[PDB]
Amino acid sequence: GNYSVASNVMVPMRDGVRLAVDLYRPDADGPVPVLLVRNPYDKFDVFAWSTQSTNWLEFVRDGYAVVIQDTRGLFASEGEFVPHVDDEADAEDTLSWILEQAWCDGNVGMFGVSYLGVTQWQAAVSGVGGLKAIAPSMASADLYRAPWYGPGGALSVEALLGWSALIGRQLITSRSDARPEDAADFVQLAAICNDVAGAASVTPLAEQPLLGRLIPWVIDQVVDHPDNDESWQSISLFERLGGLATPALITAGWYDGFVGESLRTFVAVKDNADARLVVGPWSHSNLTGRNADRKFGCAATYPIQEATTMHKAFFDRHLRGETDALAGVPKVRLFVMGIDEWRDETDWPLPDTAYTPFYLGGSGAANTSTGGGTLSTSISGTESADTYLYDPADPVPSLGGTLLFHNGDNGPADQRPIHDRDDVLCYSTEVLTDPVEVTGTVSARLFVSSSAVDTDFTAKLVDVFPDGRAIALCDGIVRMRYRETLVNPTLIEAGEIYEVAIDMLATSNVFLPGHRIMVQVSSSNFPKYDRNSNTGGVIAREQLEEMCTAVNRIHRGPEHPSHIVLPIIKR
Amino acid sequence: GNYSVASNVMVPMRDGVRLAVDLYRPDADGPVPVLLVRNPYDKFDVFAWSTQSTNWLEFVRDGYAVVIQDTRGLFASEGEFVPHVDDEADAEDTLSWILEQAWCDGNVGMFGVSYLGVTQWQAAVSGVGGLKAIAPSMASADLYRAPWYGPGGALSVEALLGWSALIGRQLITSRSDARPEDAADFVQLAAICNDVAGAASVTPLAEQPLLGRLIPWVIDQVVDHPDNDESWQSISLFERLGGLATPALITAGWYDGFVGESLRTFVAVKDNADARLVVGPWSHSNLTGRNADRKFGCAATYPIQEATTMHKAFFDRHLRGETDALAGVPKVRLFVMGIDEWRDETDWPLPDTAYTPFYLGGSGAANTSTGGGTLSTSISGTESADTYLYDPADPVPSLGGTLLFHNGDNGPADQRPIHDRDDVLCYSTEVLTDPVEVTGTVSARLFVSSSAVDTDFTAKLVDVFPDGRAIALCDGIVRMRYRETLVNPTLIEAGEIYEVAIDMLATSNVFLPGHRIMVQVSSSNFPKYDRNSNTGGVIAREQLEEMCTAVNRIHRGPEHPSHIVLPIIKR
Repeated sequence: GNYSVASNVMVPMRDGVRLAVDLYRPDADGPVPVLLVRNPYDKFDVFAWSTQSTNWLEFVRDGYAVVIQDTRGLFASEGEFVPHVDDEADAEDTLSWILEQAWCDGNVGMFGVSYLGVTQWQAAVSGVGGLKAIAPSMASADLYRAPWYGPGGALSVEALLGWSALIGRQLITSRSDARPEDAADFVQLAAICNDVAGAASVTPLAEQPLLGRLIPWVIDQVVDHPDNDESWQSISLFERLGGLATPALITAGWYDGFVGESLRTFVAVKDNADARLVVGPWSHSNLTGRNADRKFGCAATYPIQEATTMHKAFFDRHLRGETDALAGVPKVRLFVMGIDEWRDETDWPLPDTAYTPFYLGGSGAANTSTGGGTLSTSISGTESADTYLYDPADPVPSLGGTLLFHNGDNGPADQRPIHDRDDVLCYSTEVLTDPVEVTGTVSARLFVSSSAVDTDFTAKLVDVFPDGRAIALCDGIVRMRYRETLVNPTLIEAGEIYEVAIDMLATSNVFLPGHRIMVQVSSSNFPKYDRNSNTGGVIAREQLEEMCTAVNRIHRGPEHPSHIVLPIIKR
Repeated sequence: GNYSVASNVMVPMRDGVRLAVDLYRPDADGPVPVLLVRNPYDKFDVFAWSTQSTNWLEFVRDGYAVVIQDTRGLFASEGEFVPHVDDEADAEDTLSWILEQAWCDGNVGMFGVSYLGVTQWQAAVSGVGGLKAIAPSMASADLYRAPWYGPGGALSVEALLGWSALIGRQLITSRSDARPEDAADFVQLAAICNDVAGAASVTPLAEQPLLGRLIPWVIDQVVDHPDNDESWQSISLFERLGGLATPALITAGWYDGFVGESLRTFVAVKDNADARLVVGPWSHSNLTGRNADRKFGCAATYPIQEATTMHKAFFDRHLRGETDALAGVPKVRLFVMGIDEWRDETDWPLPDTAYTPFYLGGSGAANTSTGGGTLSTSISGTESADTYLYDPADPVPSLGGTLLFHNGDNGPADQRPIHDRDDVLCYSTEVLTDPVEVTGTVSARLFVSSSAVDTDFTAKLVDVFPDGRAIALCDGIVRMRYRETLVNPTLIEAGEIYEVAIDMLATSNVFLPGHRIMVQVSSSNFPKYDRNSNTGGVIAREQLEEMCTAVNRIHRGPEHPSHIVLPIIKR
C-alpha cells in the first residue's frame, strides 16, 4: 500500500536529448511490473487527465510502478516539440530504459487517453519484448483518419485549431522567462478558445500568422497535406497493427472524435492477441452522460472505478501471468443507447450483424424536415432527385456528433435548429411499432451529381423522439475528389452521376417504438469539417470570394438506389 | 520534489475509535508544515474531488506534508458514520495527533471543497494553536442555512435526497462482504439518482423506507427538524467564527448551493484575520463555465492552477512565515457576469455598494411574462395587487439557480419554459441604455397576503437578453411561518397583509444595455425547496391529498411598496 515518488528523472534518448519522467514506485523487495504513460500536457498535472482514465494510484498500492513522462520539447523535457513525429523512437528508447532499471521485473504496460492513447500505438510498433500490454483510450492508429482529417478526406478544422491553440497557450504558460509578446499572443489564443468557428472561418485557411508561428506544424504538416500522402503514412501505425501480438484494452466513446479509429484498432488486433473493447456514450470533453437535450442516465457516467478494476485485471493477466485474472470479464462491453444500458458482447462487429439497406425515397422534395423524404427497406419505385444549393459562405452548422473543441460537450445534439434549411435533405422511416437496434459500423451509398468539379456530401443518422427531439447519432462526409482514394484524388465531371460511399463511423442505438430513424444529407458540416470550395482548387488556400456555389443533387429510385447501410441487430 | 506516501495509518480519537489517514510526506531533513483534508468519500479517491480544488501534489513537491483522512465510520476508518456530529471532536484529535508527530514542524493548515470545506470550519472552532490557516471551498458554517434548509426556512429536498442516496450507494459499494439485499437497495438508489424530483415528490415526505434505513439521520435529524432548533445549533459553527483569528481562503460559486453561507463566513472572519475571497460563476457539479444556454467564456473555467498558486502563497504566508508571500494578491476576486470578466476588489460586500430599492408595479395583472409587471426605482403610484393560485400538486419547477443534484449543472438556466404560468408573476425594467451592475447580497421586501395560514413566497432575479433568453441569477424563498424567526414559527391570518423579507443570497452581474432586469415572484420552487402544504401542519408528514391550495397575493403601490433591494455598483 506504500510507495514513493521521484520527480524529473532524466531519461536519455538515442540522440542525446533527455526526456523527464516521474517515478511512482511501490515499497518492494525486488523488481516490479511497470506502467508507462507518455504525456504532452505536463506529467505533474495528473488530475487533468486521470478522471477520464483510471484511479491508477490503485495500481501503485497493488505493487505496480507507474512512470509518467513529459514528451519531447515540453515542460521538463529537453528537445523540440513537434506532434507525433518523435514519439515512436522516444517511446522505444523509454521502454528500453525502463527495462534496464533495477526496479523493473521485465514486464511493462501502458495506459492513457487521447494523445496518451496514440502514444501507446506508437510504442507498440517498436516490437520491444518487455511491452506486454497497452490500454489506449479514445486513440487512433492513423492520425490522418483521426483526428486531423477523416476517412472522407475533409479537414477537421475545429479539431486542428482548437488543439493547436491549446498547445500554444500551454507553451506560453510554461515558459521560464515570459517573452514580452506573450500577453498579445495569449489574447489571440483565448479568442480562438471562445470562438473556434470564427478562427476556422478565415480565408485563406492556411494563413495562420499566430498558430503557424507558435506551432508551424499546423500548416507545414496538416493544412498543406490534404491528401493522405507520405507525410501521413510516415506517422501511421495502422498497417503494422496486424503484425503485432500485443494485448490491448481499448476504450472509445460514441461521440468521441477518435471513435472510428479506436474501433478499427480493436478489429485490427483482436485476432492476434487478447483485445478488449469498452464503448460509452461520451464525447471528448463530456463523459458525464448528461447533455443539453439528452440524458443517458447515471450508469452512463464514465465508470472510473470499474475501469480501474478492469485495467488492473488486464495488467495482472498480461504483466503478472495471473492466468485467471480476466475470468468473467467480457471481450466487448457497449453502452447501447435508446435502451440506455450497458451490454456485454462477444465481438466487434457483433456476430449476426445484418448489414441492411434503408433506401431513400418519397414523393415531392426531401428538402427540410417537413419535406417528403422517406426511408424504407424496399427500393423506391420512382426515379426522382432532390436538389439544393450549397454555398460555402453559408455552410450547415455543426451540431453535436464527434466535435472536439467547438461545442464538443453535446454529442447527441438536437438537430431541429437546422431542420428548416433547404440544403438539409431529410429522409425518415414511418413511426416504429417494433424496436430496431442499430449497432455497428454505419455507412451510406449515395448516387450524387454536382454542378461543380468538386464538392462535399454529408450523411447523418438521427433518432427522432416522440416529443420532437431529433437526436444526432453518427455522421460522415465524403470529399468528392477523394471518393475513390485519399491518396490520389481526381476531380469529377459536372452533371455526371456518381455512386459514392460515406463512412459514418459507428453507433449503438435502439430505435424504440414511437421513434423514427432519420438520415440528413447535405454538402457541409462546419466547423467539424472545413467547407469545400466547389472549385477543385487547393481549398485551404482559396479566398471565400473566390469559391463557387454548387447545385448539388441526390438521385434516388430503382436505377439509383441511394441508401444508408444500417447494422441491424435482432435478439 | 520527491516524496513518499503511507497508507492507512490509524489515528486514535478520544473515544478509542481509530480514523484512517494517508501521509504524503516530502523527503525532508526535519519536520515540515502540514496540510489536512477530512474526506467522507474515500481518502484513496483523490481524483474525484481534487479537480474542483487544487493541484495539491505541488504542495508536497514544495515541502508541505499532506494528510488525507477518512471521516468516522467510512471506508478504512472505524466507528459509525453520522453526518456532521463527530467532526468537531475528530478534527481536534486529528490536529493534536499531527502536531505530535516527528515530521510536523508545528504548523498545520487545511483545504478542501464542500464537505471537505465544512470540516475545516468544524476544525477551526476547536482553538488548536497549531492550526494556522484553512481554505474552505464552497462550504458553510451553518448546516441549516446550507445546504439542508436555508435562510427562508424551507427544506432543500433535492439536496437532501440526492446526497443521502450518494452516501447510500457509497456504503453499499464499499462493503467488505456484500449483503444479499444490496442489489435491490442499489436499484432504488440509482432510481433516485436519475429522478430526484420523483423521490422528492412522494407524500408523506418523511416516509423514506430506503434512505431512512440506510441512513436514519435523513429523517431523525433533517426531515424531523424543520425549525432551526437545538439539534441544528448544536452543529452550527457560525456564531463562534467571530471569536476566531484564523486566516481563511474562501472559495464560492454564484450558482453553488453553499454560496450564501460561504460569503457569510468571509464577512464573519475578515475583521480578525487575513481572509481571502474567490467567487466564480460555477454550480456544484459544473465548474466548466459552459451551460446549456449560457457561456461565461474559457477564462471562467475553474482556474485550478491559479488556485493552486494562491493556496500555496496563502500557506507560505501563514504556515511558513513568508511575510511577503501574498504580495500582489487581491483580498477579493470575483467573476463579474454580464461583462464576464474576473475582477479584483478590496472587500466583500463591495465598498460603495448602493443598496437600491426597485419597486414592483405596472398596469393590469403581472401574471406571466406577457403581463404588465414593471420594475422601477420610483415608487409605484397606483395601489394594486397581483393574485394567483398556488397548488402543491403543481409547483413551479426549479430551473437552474443553486440546485445541487436535480439538474445542478445549469445554474444560469433560461427561465422561458415557466414564463407562461399564471402563478409566476413577472416584473421587469424597461430595456436598458446604460449598464447596471448588481454585485452583492440581494433580498426582497414583499407586501403579501394569503388565503391560508401558511404558504411560501419566492423571488428570483433574472437577466433578460435581447435574443429572448431570460437567465436566472439568484433566488430565495420565505416560508411564512418562519417570516420573523427560523426558531419560533407562528402562523399567519388569512387575508392579512405582511411585510416579509426574502433572502436571495448573492450575485455579481452587469446588466448590459439592451438587457432588462427581471424579478419572478411565486410561491414554489420545486424540488430546490419542498412545497408548502398551505395548512400550517407538519409539511413533511402531510399527504398530498390533504394539502390545500392557496390564493396568494402580492400587494404593490404607495402604501405597500414591495421592492427588491439591488446592490448597485457604479464605476
